[PDB]
Amino acid sequence: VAAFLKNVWAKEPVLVASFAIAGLAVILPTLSPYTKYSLMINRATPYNYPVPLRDDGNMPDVPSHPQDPQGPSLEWLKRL
Amino acid sequence: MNPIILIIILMTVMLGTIIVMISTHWLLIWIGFEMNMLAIIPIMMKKHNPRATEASTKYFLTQSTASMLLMMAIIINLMFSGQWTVMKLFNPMASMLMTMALAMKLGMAPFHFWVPEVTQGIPLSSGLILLTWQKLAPMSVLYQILPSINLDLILTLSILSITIGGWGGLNQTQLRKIMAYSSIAHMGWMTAVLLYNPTMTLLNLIIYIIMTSTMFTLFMANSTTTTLSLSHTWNKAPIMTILVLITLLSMGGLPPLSGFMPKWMIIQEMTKNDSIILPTLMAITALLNLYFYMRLTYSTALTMFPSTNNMKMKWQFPTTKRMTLLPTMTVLSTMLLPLTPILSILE
Amino acid sequence: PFFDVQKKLGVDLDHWMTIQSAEQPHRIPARCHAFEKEWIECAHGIGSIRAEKECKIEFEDFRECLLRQKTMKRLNAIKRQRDKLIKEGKYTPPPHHSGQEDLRP
Amino acid sequence: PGIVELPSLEDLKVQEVKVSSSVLKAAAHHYGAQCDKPNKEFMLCRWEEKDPRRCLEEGKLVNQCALEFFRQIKRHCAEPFTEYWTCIDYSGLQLFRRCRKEQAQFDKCVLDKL
Amino acid sequence: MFMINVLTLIIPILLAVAFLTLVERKVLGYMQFRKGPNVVGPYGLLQPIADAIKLFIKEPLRPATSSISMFILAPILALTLALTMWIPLPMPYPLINMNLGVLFMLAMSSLAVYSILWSGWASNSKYALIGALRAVAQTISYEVTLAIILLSVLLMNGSFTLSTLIITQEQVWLIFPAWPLAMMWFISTLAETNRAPFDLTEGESELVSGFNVEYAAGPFALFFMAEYANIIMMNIFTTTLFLGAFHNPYMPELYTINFTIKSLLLSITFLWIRASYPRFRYDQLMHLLWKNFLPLTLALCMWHVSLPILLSSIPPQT
Amino acid sequence: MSLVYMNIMMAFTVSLTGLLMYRSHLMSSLLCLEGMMLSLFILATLMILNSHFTLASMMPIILLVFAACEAALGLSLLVMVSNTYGTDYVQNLNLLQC
Amino acid sequence: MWFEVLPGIAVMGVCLFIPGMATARIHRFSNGGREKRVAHYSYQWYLMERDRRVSGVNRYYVSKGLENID
Amino acid sequence: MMTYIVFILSIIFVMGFVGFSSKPSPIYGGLGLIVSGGVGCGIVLNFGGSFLGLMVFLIYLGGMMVVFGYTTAMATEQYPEVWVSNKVVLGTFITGLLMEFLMVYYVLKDKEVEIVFKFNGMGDWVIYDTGDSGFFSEEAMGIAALYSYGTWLVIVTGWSLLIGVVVIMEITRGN
Amino acid sequence: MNLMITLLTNFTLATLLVTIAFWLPQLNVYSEKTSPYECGFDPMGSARLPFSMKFFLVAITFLLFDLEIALLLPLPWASQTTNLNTMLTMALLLIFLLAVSLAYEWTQKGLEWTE
Ligand SMILES: CCCCCCCCCCCCCCCCCC(=O)OC[C@H](COP(=O)([O-])OCC[N+](C)(C)C)OC(=O)CCCCCCCCCCCCCCCCC
Repeated sequence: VAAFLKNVWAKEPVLVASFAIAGLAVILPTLSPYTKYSLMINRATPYNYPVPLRDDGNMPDVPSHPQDPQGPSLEWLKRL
Repeated sequence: MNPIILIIILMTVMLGTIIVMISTHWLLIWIGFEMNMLAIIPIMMKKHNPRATEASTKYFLTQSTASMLLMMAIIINLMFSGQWTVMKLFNPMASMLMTMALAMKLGMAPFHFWVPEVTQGIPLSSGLILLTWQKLAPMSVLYQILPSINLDLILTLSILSITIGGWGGLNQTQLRKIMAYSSIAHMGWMTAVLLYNPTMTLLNLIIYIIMTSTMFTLFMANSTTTTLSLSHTWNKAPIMTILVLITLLSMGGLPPLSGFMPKWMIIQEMTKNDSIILPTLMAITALLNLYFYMRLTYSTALTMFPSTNNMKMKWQFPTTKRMTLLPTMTVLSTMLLPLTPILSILE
Repeated sequence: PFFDVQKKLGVDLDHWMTIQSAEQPHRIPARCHAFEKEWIECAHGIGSIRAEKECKIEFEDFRECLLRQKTMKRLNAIKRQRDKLIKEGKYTPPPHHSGQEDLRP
Repeated sequence: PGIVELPSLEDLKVQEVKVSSSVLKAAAHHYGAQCDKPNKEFMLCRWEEKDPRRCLEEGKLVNQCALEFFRQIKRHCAEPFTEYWTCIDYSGLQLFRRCRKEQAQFDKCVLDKL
Repeated sequence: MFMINVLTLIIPILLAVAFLTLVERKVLGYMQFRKGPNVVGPYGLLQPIADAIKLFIKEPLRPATSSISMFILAPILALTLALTMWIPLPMPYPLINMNLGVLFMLAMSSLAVYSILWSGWASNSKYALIGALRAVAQTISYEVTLAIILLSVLLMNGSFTLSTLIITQEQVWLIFPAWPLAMMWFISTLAETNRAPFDLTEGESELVSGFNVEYAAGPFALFFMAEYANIIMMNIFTTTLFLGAFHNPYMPELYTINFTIKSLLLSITFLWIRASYPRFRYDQLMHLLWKNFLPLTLALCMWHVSLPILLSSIPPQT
Repeated sequence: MSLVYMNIMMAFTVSLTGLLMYRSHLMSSLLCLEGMMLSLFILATLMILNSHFTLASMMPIILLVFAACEAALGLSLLVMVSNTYGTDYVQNLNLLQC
Repeated sequence: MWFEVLPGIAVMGVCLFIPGMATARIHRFSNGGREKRVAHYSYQWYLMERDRRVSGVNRYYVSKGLENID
Repeated sequence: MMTYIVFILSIIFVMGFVGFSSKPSPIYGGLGLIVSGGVGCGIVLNFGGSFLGLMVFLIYLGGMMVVFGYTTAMATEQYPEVWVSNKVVLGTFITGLLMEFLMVYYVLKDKEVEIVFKFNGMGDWVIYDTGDSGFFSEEAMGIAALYSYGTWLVIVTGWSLLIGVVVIMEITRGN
Repeated sequence: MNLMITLLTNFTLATLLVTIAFWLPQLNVYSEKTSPYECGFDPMGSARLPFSMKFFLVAITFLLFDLEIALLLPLPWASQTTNLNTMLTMALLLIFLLAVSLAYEWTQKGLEWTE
């Protein structure tokens, strides 16, 4: 496959470069470690209003104040 | 034509028809119709002839007008209804525009002014693909919106279609114009019963598709596009004359052949609604269709026309053409009467 | 032959867009979300003929929400009356309508 | 068909937080921190009632608590807040990036004195 | 007071066009080992005034065979279209703050060819027809590349606004992560404005003057100023896109000085380019842009699609 | 409904009467077809923008897209006539009558 | 010699300096010393209309602070 | 007569549509439709559709620049008519302008015309919203969810455009 | 509104220059200055003869590629979406469809010229 690659690199290097960039752009995001970081970065953007919920008295996760430790934090993007 | 490109084109037109079949959105219906258009267009231009270009131009212009009318009907339905579900329409004018669009797409009269030239200017396989596969998607759309269909409009279009198809078929010597006007007559017979029982419409569509495909396969097998060559087929093979006689007797409407199966039961679903004079008038125009069918049968099979001396060479070579499922479709087009209640599988 | 393969294979192709009251990106309601919800939930599964014969009031309210034409007739009538009463000369606009009003915030 | 039932103009007559956009943006984080309870009550009852004719008392309490918070800001840390909202208001896009020193001074003052 | 701002935007760019003609002739002489125009004024400062007055006291000379409607409509539309896309340029604060100024630039750049087509067809001649056909082929060549260049460069910006383009320069120039796209964009700006070696419309050796060969003085000067405003504005746009400078909200003098100097240097580089290379054939124009440019920019477009996902560097849309 | 809706639909039927009555040129009819689609696109976009239907905003442009996907086909159905006839007059297009 | 082009091109620099600077200076006049409030979406427009409705002079650039309330 | 800006732009739209619906010549029809598309894009921009208006602008400019190239290539007559070089072109143009002014006078007088459906004489701004959509535009997330929500639509659109390319290649082969 | 004012001012400045260029100087026309230019000789026929233009497919496929651009253009806002995998996969799919059309053009001799 080396002779064929040398031949196409000698004839038209633009096609070889374009196909190399296309293959890199295809196979690298499937091997990327920061794609899930992009997922939570997009998911953590506060576009609309975070409306509260009614209380039946049984909820261990949601807080009553924004500064309470209960609830999700955003420390991972602050450090990164 | 490249075989891979032709296979891709056929997969495109079947994909467009399937998209029209399976979608619950008006935009996807129109997208499937556009794909159907754009894939059937090069099928007619397989031979690169001026007749094919004229037929393609006429077909493209008529179907484009139909597509724009369909889009205006869809937008009116959206604006008066606020959604896109393929169900009953919420405006009479949207129903008008969609009915005119589907009549233009089908070729129903008085929008029949494009079917005979389009069928004549294209080869036999392209005519088969047109007259069979283009009559499935608009029938599905009319099946979906039959609550909103105006009764007087569809009945007037149906009776005009049958009368105009019979009167057109009375005065054509070419085989393809005969096929086009017979298709208009079958279209009127099929769409007259749409509002009473759409299963009858589906059954008549299936039988018409089987019979028309059988006849176009026989014409492809004999390689004949004229009445005189069809008469000359008697010397090449007698079996071809026997099958053309029995098939063209079947599409006439004679018992005990299969072509009497749909049309008779059309009356069985129109006398229940106390419509008496309309099936009688459509039976009279079916007799007119039977008259030009009888003239064609007199031409081909019942009288052996004089031949030429060249055909002796054709006696030394068997027919090497590929007849795609010819005996099965001939049998289904001839002797399907004793299995009449099988239409209940279409419910 | 409406071959509904969207329910046979369980794949959602175009049910996410076909209705105004569907799931929207970033949870943005349309101008007639509640009327759409009422018209769907009242006319669900009972047939189109019974839906037209029985659920006509909520569909009429939805159509009035969308087209707003009865409100246009109301505004036209009051504006023609206002123009007439100015033209004969027994009406004077208040300072609030004329512009010098000092709005709430 | 039906009739509308609109509230009287006397009930809607309530004093307002007569401030600007940049002043509201400068003290936005501290207002959202200190005054979360009436704002969240108003947002919840507005979301679950979907009727502004029945959603007036919580809006009144939100307005009163906001004006009380701004009065508490005015009593203790007036001049750093004036500098903060002035340099915020100078920017066209109301960017929080171009106001780091003023924000640091404001948060230090309001943490040390309140 | 928007009228004063509009006038101060539209008149000094016409003066810049005139002095661009001055320095064009001077520098173009100077690499050809000769002096430029320096007789009329001190170092030839009065050459553009003489050129402007001379073209406006000649005879318009309308042809008999020319359809007068598009013949009189083409140059005014050309000058307006070269003038009307200056507004979304941040300078450091643009005239009109459009959120989609890139789309406005693209659409008004697509409209700019119509003056060339109408001037080619309005005058009844073979040379104008050939010039119109070559302009059509030039548009075919450059549009399908230029749109993808602008999209792929803009993918790190986050939005179509030109005002937020000055924010992205605050750390590093975008010519460093997109230098190949910078080369593609420079060749595309060479091709669009109809400057050599991509002129192909106002040819001297191939045609006589091409699309305006039948255009006498008065209407002819409008095409001249339209093309020169086009090249100055295109170089300003390239400067803003790739070599954006440091912006301080308390002193716009720094950014005005910096982008003025950078755009002036880029226009000097354009003058340097335009007279060192032979003219390309227009059959090799789409034997290059449709053959060599397009696959490379497709690869770089998909690379810039998949790159912020790779590095977790999704830009904000606001 | 409104006023601009009336203007746009009247433009559509005006362009329809333009298409449905030929004037001996195919490409002029193609221009009238694209005008009918322009009225359709404008009506659909205005209807959506009045009704705040965000998720259906794909449908106008895609509609527009598909129109070009047939309109070029009409252009591709022109030069073939020009590859057989000298011009593209529709009164010369009457070979299919026998 | 070569540097003789350096006068004339400098004039073009002034012709590339007069427009844009003027806009900035115009932005320092109609907006009362501040920049023009760049409105890009509905909420920025709502805040600018809030300033217009609270200023009482029907000018958005007249910004009132915490001294306005008692 | 100020807040009727949408009405005025629609009237210029109908005027240009009547102008190019006479079918005088492909270049002049393209000019008339381009004026019509410009004021239609102005309508869409005046209704907040920046992206849709600019997209229809760019698409129409490209498409009928191609149409200009085609009519200057093949479909050309020796003496093209502008608008008055032939009788029926001017006749149908004046006819269409007369009907246009006919319902203009009908809608500015009684404020309610009845052509198929009923139509009012007020501007469309009365139906436009009183609410604010925050830090974003809704059509932008429409064309953004085009890629995420719109799976089948984008697949069939791309396949149809690819099929259009292969069909247009196959048609003009000759042999 | 300001866009309309800028458009009107630009059109006013444009159409004022040609009016100055036309009605100010003295006109003197005969039946040779208005003649078409054919390098000093009479024109052979008229310029309205149909050009045997050779890049018709290139113009049509420019149109088709511009519609590919129209599909690919709202991509930046899709960068803010939540479902990133479908976004990336189908942006790559559409770019690959563009490349497939271009490669089929390359192989089947479409980018070259007729005659
Ligand atoms: C904008 C900022 C300033 C820009 C520079 C401005 C100053 C310099 C200007 C120079 C003169 C320009 C005008 C004259 C030339 C005009 C013609 C022209 O440009 O033709 C284009 C020429 C034409 O080539 P050609 O003319 O040689 O064509 C011959 C073709 N064959 C060999 C097949 C016979 O080049 C191209 O088309 C290539 C496009 C640009 C390539 C850029 C590559 C960047 C790096 C990619 C990756 C490399 C690493 C390897 C892969 C790694 C993968 C991980």
